Amino acid sequence: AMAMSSLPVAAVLPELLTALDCAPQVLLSAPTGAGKSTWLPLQLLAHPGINGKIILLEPRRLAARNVAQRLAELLNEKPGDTVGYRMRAQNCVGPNTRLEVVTEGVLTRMIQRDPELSGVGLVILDEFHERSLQADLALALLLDVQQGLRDDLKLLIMSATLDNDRLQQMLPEAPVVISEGRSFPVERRYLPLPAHQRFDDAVAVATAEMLRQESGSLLLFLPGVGEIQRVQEQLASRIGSDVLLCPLYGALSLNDQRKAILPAPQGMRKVVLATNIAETSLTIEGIRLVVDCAQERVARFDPRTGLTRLITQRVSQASMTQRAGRAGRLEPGISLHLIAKEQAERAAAQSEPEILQSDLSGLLMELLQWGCSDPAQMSWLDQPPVVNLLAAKRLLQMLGALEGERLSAQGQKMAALGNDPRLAAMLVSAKNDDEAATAAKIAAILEEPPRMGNSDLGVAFSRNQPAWQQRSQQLLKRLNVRGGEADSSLIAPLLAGAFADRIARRRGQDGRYQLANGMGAMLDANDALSRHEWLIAPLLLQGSASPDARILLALLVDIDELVQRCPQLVQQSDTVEWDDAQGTLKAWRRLQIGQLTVKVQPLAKPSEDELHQAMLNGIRDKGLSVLNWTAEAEQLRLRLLCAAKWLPEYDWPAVDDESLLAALETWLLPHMTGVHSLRGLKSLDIYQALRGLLDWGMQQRLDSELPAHYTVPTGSRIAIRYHEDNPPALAVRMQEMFGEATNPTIAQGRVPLVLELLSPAQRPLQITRDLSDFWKGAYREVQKEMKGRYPKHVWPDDPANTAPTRRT
Repeated sequence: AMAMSSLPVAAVLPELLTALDCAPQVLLSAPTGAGKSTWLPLQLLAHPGINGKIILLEPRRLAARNVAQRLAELLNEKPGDTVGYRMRAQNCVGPNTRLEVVTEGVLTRMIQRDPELSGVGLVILDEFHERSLQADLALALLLDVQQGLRDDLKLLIMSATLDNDRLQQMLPEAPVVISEGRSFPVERRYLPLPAHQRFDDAVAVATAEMLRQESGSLLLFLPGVGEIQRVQEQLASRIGSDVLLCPLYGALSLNDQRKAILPAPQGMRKVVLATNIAETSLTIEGIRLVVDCAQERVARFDPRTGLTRLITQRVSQASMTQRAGRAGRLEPGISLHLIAKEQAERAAAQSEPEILQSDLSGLLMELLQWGCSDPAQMSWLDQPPVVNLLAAKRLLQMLGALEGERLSAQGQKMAALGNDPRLAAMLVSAKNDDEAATAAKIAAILEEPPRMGNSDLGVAFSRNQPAWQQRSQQLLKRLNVRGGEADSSLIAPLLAGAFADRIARRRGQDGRYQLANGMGAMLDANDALSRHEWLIAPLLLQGSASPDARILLALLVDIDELVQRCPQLVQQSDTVEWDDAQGTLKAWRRLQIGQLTVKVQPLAKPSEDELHQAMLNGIRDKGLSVLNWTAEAEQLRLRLLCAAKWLPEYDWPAVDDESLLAALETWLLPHMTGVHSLRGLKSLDIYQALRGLLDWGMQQRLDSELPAHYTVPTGSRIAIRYHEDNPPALAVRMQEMFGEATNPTIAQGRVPLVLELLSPAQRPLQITRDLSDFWKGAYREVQKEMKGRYPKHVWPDDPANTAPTRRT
C-alpha cells in the first residue's frame, strides 16, 4: 500500500476536541503506538479552540526527544522550531515554537517561575499511567493554576492503560476519551518457580518449555538488565536453532533495539527479553506468547536511614494483566506468569505510585516554594505518606532550609536552585565564589556519579569531565556566582553541612563503618579509603531493609579539623547513674557526632543544671525504676491511663514508660532543685510531678471523675483499685452497701465499679458490677450464710432499700 493508514488516534480526535473545549481537564486513554504522542499534539495546535502554547511533559529524557524530533518530521522541520523541547541540561526553543516537549523536572521549574503560565493554553501530561512523582507534582500544580485566574488553561492527561479510575474519582467532571485497538483474548497460565533452582535457570527452563509447546514469538518480562543477561545465557543452551534471542534495554546496540521490536525474520521466532518498559511504553511486534516473571525492581525510600534503595517485589494484578495483554495485540495469545495462581490472586490490585515510596525532601521544598504550608491542601491522586513527609521535614531542618513552618532565608535560595535539597543546601552554604565552584562540581558529580568502581570522591573531583563541567556552570548561573576556582581542600566542610548524618567512623575492622545516623556502612577491605577512620559518605547503596549500606562515593576527613571547622557537628551529653553490676558510680561526658561516640571522658565537677541533666540521662539508661514509685504515684499513673480511655474527649497526658522517659526534662527536671546526689533521686515526689502535668481544671476533673476513694452509703471512704486493663475495683464489706440500689460508677457515669463484696471478716462473698442483679439474685443465698456465721448482724431481706447505718 502507498497511502498510509490513518492512526487510531485520528478516529477519536473529534470526540477529544469537543471535550477539550468543554472541560478544564480531559482524560485520554490510547495504546502507545497509536500515535497519541507522535501525532495528536499538532492537531490540538492547529485547532483554533486552543489558545497559545502547548506543553508536553514526558517521563524521561529519551522519551522526550523521540516525541519532539518525530513530531517535527510531520511538519517537515527539525526541532527547536515550532516543535521544541527542554531538558535538565539542554534547551531547544525559538521565538518560533508553540509546542514544547519537556522533561526532568522542567515543567515544575516553569510553573514555579510563572504560576499563571502566561501565553500557555493547554498542558499535556503524557504516559500518566507510570505515576511518576514528577507528573503527580505537575498535576497538582496545574490544578491549582486552574483554580486561580487561569480558568481558561486546558489540561490533557494521556494514559496508555485502558481504565484509570482513581483519576476520575479525583476528577468526576473530567471527560474520559478512549481510543482502543484490537485486543485479542489471552489465555493466562501460572507456574511457580522451584525453591531449589536459581532464578535465571528456572526462568529459562519455563521459557524453553513454552517455546516447545506453543507457536509464536515470545516476550519475557524480567526485573532488570542483569537478569536479562543471565537468563539469556541460560536460554542459549536450551533453545532450538530457529530461536533468535533479543535483549531489550536502553543501553543497547541501536539496531539490537530494532531487532527486538521488529518481527522475527522469515523462518524464525524471537524471544524478547525486556524490562517493564515493554509493558505499556514500548510496542514489541510479532508477539503472541508472554512469559512474566511477575517481579519488578522499584526505588524505595527508607525513612530510618534516609536512603533510597532498589528493591525487587511482586508485580500488581493490573500490571500482570497489562503484561498478559502484550500477548494479544496480534492474534489470540498465551501468557505464563511465573508465580502460583493463588499468589497472583493475593497480589496488590494496583501498582504503588512513586510518591508513596520516595524521598519527599525535594517535593516538600517545591510545595513550600509554591506557597503550600501543608501537602494535604493540594489535590493528589495519592496523598504523600505522613512518615516520609516527617522524614523530609526533619532533613530540611538539618539543612537549615526551614524557619518554623516556612522556608528560611537559605531555604528560599535552595528552592531557587531547584536542585536536590541536600545538594542545593551545599551550594547555598558556600561562603565565597571558590567554595561555590567547589560545591557546584561536587553537586554535578553526585547527580551523575562516575561509572567505574572508584569510591574516592576526591578522585572524581579532580577529573575534569566535560558534562560535569557543563552542569557546574549551569548551577553557578542559578546560584548567581561566577569566576571562582574550585579547590579540594574546601570539599569536606561543604559536605559536612549537607551530609552530616552520613559522616562515617570505622568500627573495629577495616571496611566496617557506622554513620552518624547510627546505621552501618560498608567499604571493601582493600579500598584506599578504608585505610582511614573518618569519612563523609554522601553516596550509599543500601542492600535492603537492614540498616546496612555499601559506600559508593566518599571523602576522607581529618575529624579534628572538621569538628574544629564545623563545631555544630558535635553535641555534648553527660551521664550519671549507678552501676549495680559492679557497685560503683558511673559518671562520664560523651562528645558525639550523631550516634557516633567521638570521645568519652570522666565527668569534671559539673554545674547543677549539668548534674540534673546527667541524672536524667542516667534514668534513660536505668529506667524509671530508679525513681520512688509509691502505690499512690503508680495509681495516679494508672488513673491517667484510664482517663484517656474512659474520658477521651479531654487532653490527658501520655504516661507510658517511653513518653515519660522522653519528657523527663518537662515533667521531672523542674522538681530537681537541691538534688545533689543519686540518693536524692528517690526523694522526688513522683505523684506531685505527674499531677503537675495537669492544669488545675483537669486535676479537679481527675479527682472527681476517677477518684482515689469512693464514699459508700455508710460514709466510709473505700479505695478504688485502678488497673491498666482490668475494670476499676472496689473491695467493700457488703453490709456497707445497704441502701444503694444502683451499682456505683465513675468517669461521668460511664464505668461501673467492680464490687468485691466482703463479709464482716473481710472475706470475699461476691464479685459483681451489677449490684442490682446481686440483691435480686445471689444475695438470698449469701443472706442465709451471713445469718449463720454472723447471726449478730442484721442481714435484711431488702438490702437495696434498708437504711444505711450512718457512720459519720
